[PDB]
Amino acid sequence: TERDASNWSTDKLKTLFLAVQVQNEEGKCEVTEVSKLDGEASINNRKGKLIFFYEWSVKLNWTGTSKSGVQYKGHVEIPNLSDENSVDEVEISVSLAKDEPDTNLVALMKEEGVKLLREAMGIYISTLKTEFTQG
Repeated sequence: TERDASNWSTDKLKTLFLAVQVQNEEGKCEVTEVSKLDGEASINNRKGKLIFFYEWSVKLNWTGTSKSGVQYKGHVEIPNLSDENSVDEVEISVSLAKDEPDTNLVALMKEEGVKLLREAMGIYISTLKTEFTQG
């Protein structure tokens, strides 16, 4: 039973989450605050037996402006989903534009925002495992 570097993740995932970038006012995005994956993450033996099964949920929020001239702050929350799979293909609770006239934007955020989270897998998998098994 090996532990996963959880502290390494929050630090990056949270920041990376506060790193949500914006594009055109037509399809822009801006982070407003990130909680962090709260729960228990764990990896199996390392040195070639290293696998990533985590059980935690993260809660964050964002803000995006639409060419329409409206700002909207949606919700993004992924429950106890394990990164044993693609973070992006994971189950995320997205709630943006549904209340505002961005609609088209939330879609892009689907390929950019939840995608950015794809990057979260980039560090979680790389930073944690590369460090734990030390390569």
